[PDB]
Amino acid sequence: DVDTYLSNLQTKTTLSMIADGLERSARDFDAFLEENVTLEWEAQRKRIYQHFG
Amino acid sequence: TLTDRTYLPPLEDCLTGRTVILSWRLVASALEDADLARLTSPALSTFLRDGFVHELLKHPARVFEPKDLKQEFETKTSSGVDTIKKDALWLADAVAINQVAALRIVLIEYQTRAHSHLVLPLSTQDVANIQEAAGILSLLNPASAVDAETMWCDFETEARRRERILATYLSERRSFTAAVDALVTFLLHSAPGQHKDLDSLRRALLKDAFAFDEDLDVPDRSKLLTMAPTYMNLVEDCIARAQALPAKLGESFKTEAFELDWLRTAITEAVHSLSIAFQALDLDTPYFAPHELLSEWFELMNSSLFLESILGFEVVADLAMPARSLVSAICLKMLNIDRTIQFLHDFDYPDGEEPYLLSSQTLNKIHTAVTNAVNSGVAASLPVAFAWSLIVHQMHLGYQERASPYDDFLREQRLDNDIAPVEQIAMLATSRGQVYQVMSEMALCLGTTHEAAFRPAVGARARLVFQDLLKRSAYLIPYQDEPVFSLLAILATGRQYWDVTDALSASSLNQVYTDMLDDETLFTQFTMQAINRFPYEFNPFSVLCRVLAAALITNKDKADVVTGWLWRTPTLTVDWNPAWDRSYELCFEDENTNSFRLTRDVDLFGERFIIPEGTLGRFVTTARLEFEHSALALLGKRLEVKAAEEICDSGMAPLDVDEQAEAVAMLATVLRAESLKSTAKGGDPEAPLKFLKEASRLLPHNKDILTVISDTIDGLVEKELLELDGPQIAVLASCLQFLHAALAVCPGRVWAYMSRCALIAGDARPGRLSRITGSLDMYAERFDLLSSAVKLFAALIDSAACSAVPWLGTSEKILSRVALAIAQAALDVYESTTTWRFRSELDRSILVRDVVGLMHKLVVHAHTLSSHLTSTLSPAAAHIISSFLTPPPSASSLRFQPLLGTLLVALITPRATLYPGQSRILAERVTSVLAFCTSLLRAADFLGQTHIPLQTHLFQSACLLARLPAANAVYRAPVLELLRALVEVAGRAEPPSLLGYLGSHAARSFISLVEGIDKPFGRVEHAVVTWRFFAAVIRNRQQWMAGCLLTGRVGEGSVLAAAMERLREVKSLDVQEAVAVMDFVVSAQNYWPWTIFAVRKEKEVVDALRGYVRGLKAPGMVMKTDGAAAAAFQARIAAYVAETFAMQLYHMRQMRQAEKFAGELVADLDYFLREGVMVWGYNASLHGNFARNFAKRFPGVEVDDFKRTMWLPRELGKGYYYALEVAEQMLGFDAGWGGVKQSGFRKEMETANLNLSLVEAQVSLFHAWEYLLLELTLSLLPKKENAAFARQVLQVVEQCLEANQRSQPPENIFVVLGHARAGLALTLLQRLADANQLPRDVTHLLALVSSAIHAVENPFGANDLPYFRTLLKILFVVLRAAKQGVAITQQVLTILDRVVARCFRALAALVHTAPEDLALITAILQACLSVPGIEQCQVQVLNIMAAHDVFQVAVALFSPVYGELALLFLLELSALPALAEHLACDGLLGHLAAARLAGYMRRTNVGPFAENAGAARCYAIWAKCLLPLLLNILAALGSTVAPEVAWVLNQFPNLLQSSVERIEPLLEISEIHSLALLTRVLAACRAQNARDVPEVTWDGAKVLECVEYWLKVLRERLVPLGPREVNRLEEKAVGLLVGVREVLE
Repeated sequence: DVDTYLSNLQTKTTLSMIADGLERSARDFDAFLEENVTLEWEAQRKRIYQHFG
Repeated sequence: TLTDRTYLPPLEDCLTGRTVILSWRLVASALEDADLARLTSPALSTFLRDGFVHELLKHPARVFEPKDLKQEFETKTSSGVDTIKKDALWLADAVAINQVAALRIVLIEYQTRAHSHLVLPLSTQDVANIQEAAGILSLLNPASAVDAETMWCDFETEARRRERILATYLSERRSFTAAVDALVTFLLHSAPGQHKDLDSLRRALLKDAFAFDEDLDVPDRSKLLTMAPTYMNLVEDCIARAQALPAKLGESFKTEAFELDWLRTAITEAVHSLSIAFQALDLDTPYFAPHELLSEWFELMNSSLFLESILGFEVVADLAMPARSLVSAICLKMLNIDRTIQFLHDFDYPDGEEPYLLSSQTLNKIHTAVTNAVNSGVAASLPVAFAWSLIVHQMHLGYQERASPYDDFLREQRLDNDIAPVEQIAMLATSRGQVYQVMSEMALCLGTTHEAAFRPAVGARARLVFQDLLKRSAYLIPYQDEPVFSLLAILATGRQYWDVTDALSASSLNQVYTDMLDDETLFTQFTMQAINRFPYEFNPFSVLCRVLAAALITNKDKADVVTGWLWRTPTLTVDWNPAWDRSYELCFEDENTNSFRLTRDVDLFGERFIIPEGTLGRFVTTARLEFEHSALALLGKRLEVKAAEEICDSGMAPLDVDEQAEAVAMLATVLRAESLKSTAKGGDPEAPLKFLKEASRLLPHNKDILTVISDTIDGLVEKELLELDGPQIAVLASCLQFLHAALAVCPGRVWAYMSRCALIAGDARPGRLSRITGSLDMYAERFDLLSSAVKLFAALIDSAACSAVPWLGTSEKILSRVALAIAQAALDVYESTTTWRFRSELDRSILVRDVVGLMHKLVVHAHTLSSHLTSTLSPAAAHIISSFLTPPPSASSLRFQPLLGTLLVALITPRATLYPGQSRILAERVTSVLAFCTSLLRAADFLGQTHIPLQTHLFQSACLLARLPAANAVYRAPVLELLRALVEVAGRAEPPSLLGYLGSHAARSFISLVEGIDKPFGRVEHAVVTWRFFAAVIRNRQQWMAGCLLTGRVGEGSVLAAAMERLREVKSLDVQEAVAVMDFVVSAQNYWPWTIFAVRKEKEVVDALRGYVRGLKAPGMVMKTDGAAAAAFQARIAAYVAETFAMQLYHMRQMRQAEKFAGELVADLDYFLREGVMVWGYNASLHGNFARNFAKRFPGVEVDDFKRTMWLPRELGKGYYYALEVAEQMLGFDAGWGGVKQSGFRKEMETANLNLSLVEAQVSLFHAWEYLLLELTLSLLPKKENAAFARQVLQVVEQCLEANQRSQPPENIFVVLGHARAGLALTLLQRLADANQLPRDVTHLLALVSSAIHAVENPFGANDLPYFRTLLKILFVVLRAAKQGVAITQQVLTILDRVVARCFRALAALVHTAPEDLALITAILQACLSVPGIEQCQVQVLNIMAAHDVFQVAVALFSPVYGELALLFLLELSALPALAEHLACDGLLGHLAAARLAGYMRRTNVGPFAENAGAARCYAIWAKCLLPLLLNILAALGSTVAPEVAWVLNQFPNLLQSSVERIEPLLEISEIHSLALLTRVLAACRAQNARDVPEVTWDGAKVLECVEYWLKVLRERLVPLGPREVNRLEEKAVGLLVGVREVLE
């Protein structure tokens, strides 16, 4: 385990790698909002269908 | 029950390093420097408080005695030990010491191998670097030098190792002697006003060792007076070893160097023993000593020839002179001439001890010893021989008058009948004042000035015997200039003008000075005579007044003696002028006295000094005058007359040049003493003003004494300084000293004169101070000028620094020009000092120290603040910076060679226990050099300097500073600070490899030396310094040094080994050092995680438990409880701990082992929930109150003017933002800063700084907790411990939203919080919604968000766009979570009514950045219109949605991302039936058919994957937004709008063709379903009427075949381009297909 950990290690500050979480969340928020609007449109279509009958 | 548990700890600790032996080297330094921290440390406290150490120091003969300790040695050496045992056995066999002492010395040498190796000659690389830096400075030996490999291979040899062990043994003996001497000195003559801890330790040591209790009226002096023989007997063995080296020692080691070292060590031990004996004797001055010991000591001295046999060599003169002086001192002490003569004449017993006068054998021995000493021809026996001659003369006089036991002595040696021998001895001693000269030399070597060989108290107590001898030899010896000069050189000791301080000391030290006024003899023989012989004999009276004023500054009982003697002089004495022969007449009263009285009205200096007629006088054969006057006024008048270049034949003679210099010097000293005593409590603030007014009395009204000094300077500087005699240079130095003195009470006139002094870059007139440069010889006559000028300049700069105020007659421009001239002069002096040849090194050392201190005070004062207060010296600071950072390539080395030479001389200087003045001067010089280097480094780092040519030289200077600490431990913290500054400069600028300049062996030695963070003492300042140095070295690109410091060559004895030991005891360790330890840990983790985290996981059982303990018992609000300043420290420690835990959890998650650790740590977030994201502890009320109180009392100076310029690392204490170190002296000039009972502005400023540090620590903890919770949200993905997690997240979000509304912090001090703490809650809510674990409690969470949105000033398009965007995303996620959950409609309609509409209108008006904001607003509205509570409030929200008429602006913006967003906005608006029909009204079709987009729509280029961007954009806008809107508007009413949709379809068939042709053997399936529904509804409508729906323009067969052929191969053309962060679409596809089948089939 330690062998692979040292082999795949990069010389760089650690506080910068963890900072990538902010970028990952900012990039996933777009897909999250897309899924939100998609499910909202789906629910609207479902309620319209139930109203038409 | 007195063991060596603490004296000689177990060998296991000494080898492993867990407890370094408190060797005498460290103890001697602590007792010599009188350091508070070291002397009050736990280790040294326990070491000294032990009874074993007391018994050892009370019997040093036992420490190194020969005895059979084989049992103890074998028991200690049992339970690299073989080599230690072999070395100990060899040393015990060679020297007669015991085996335990040999083992201890060997262990100490083993622990101190780093120093022994660093004090060795440098390698060839260092020599080459020094030769390259040099381009004087040749004191190093470059010829003799070898490489590092050959030096290390020879270091590990056997002969060299044994030689070093013997050298360390001698050094430890010297250190033990010096330490016991300093301990006895501090215990007997302890100074007052010391720290309570020091007094407590002193009393404890006394009560434990000698039972000397101060509370007892009569302490037990027995154990204190019994220490004299203990050392007088050891002196025998000392001289025996000096005259004969060990016989069993190998002959190969008995070399010239070893013999010289042994001789020097023996001389030092003898000197220390003599000093301890003198102290034990003078402890009881009035009583006599036991004659049984004095007889033995005199016999030993007679046998040894007063140590002249061992001191006869010419190579130990430096150590022989002080040895002889101390021998003479102890001899005169034991003789006790003062009490001896009293006992002889008065015949009164002392009642304290039997004197040696009752034993004729002792007298015979003393006489024969003195005779042998005088016959041998030695100068050391001069004072002792003179004292013995006086004693014998007094005894003979007493015998003749009587003509008891002394008669036997007088008769046995034939001296009864004749007095020839003692008479001849006295004659040959007094001839040419040889005795007086040797006594003056001894006093100089036993004085208080820096030239003395011992401490100030040692010399003060040693001068007592000489003063008593002169007192008892004053009555017999007539008054003469020789004894007067002798007493002057003894008392004053040629002290410097700046060697006078108001530091209160014990009465013992001041006894030597008060004796002059206490005893009637020294008062009526020297004081009265010196006063009478004035100004005739000006030097004696001047030196007497000077020393008395310097000594009686704090003595309030005799503080007005000098002033009285100067203002009311009783008599006058001046030379007689032949012109006055006709202005006097003899009264014929007494011919022997030669009395007379003035007959004419003599007018001197013809208000003015006038003498009345009828004054009596005495001709001393010059004449004495008995008239009361103020000698100060007459001296000032004489100085004025001499400076005016006017001579009066009918007046008194002018003062001599030397006399004028001494007069000005004594005046300056008196003025300085007055100014120093006036500031002290109990004095008068008008002392210096009154003194100056009296000095300027009966003088010309136009000028004063300052003008006299100005004229004298102008006269002396008229010609070039090169052609000036010694007396003139001394007069100039005295004038500079007087200007320095007057600078305190009258800065205005001093500055006004310096503005036109014409001495420092004044004009082109010859006489400038910069013309004294070159390759000249600066002897004592020429050195006293610059040594005073530099200090005068430093004082001028210090006075100018106080620009917040006496100053009548000055201006900003004048002070700026004077400061620039002073800086130019100082720079010229610093550049020229590299060529002068001084008689000694101490002069150049003091000069370098002074100039470096001046430059440092100039540099720091410029960048310490950024307000206008530091503008007076700003030009000088800028000039100095531009000259010391970017000098020309021709004169670059001239400014660097001085520092290199200083470092060389400091690192090549031999360590000696004597001459403490020179030692402290060199230490202060090194400290100033290092501070100036650090200031230059920080200045280069600031202002954005990309090319620093000084770094190339600072590297080679650090090459020497790596070894310099080996000579003195005091250089540890300053050198480490300089290295830290250099590393910081190299960081913000790979850098030059420091290992190439240091060297492998040297670097390893430095690392092994600095790995111990003040182990023997354990102080906080040096500990924090070392931790910051380590952190800075690790943060930089340094890799080799970082590895050698961390690994130690895992780690076994490296820095981390002790860092963990300190971290596992933070519950009791000082919080101040804990911050630095945690900073070092973080700096080693972030850059070297693979090692630190590994070692911590391997030993986490000791760190995780302590972290949990700290977290659980860490209250939130610590200010209310006991402790105010510790709150910031605790917050910083918690922030560092949280950051370290976050990094550890991140590494574990990267290794997939962060589950159990995170689950165990989440239960320790109590302190976080308490005092984490909440930053409301700013307390702006008290800050505003302090600001108002400071602006009301200081209209000119503001509170913000004290803001730091980021020049130094802002300490997290009472000086984080406000500069307190400078304010203490800048505002402490008027009442208001001090305050009663520790009140005023100082305490409020300290509280404000503590609050700012606490806020900074809270922000750091906020960032740490943000990272921790961000990583935990991903780590804690499964369904477990969800309740506590959700509670913590909600509490954090609520605290953040509340802090956003409560009072905000300032933007100029701290960073703007806007957008800094919003994304935190944003991502928290995002992840919690992704997990779907919310309690749908938005009923109250949305109130804070709404209040914030209302009180944000609506920055929709202002510069603060990120804050608006993050607030919009936060409210979006909040309303989405609310939708998942009525009492919510009335709370949520506020955003739909006032927020969304206002923001949309503002965006539409601004757009006339915008795309993303409009899309976010559209998404917000879409997600808000889905709340269940709105499905019933449609009728209620219709009015508030139609009041703004957003449809008009939407359609306007639609008439191309803006059009798409407007279309989506109107679509989401049409989600309601009322709005649906409103939009379906004819208002839509108009613009829908008239929109300009029809131009592109009609074109056949439309398509989903069309190469043209516009075509694809239009296709997407039509497919994703137009069809749902069509379905919505149709749901309301279809029968009426069927013609419209039919026309829209048959008018643009290209879209239908593209939709039905693209799919061949998703958002398009929605289109198919919409078309199917439209076909169904239009057919149902046409079933009744035929006028509408003329053509369906839709095929069913093709669509049927398509849906049949499309119901694994489906993934052929499924490549989602938008969603790429998340089975997904097949479910929706099958649902849409089922819907199509249901509507069509």
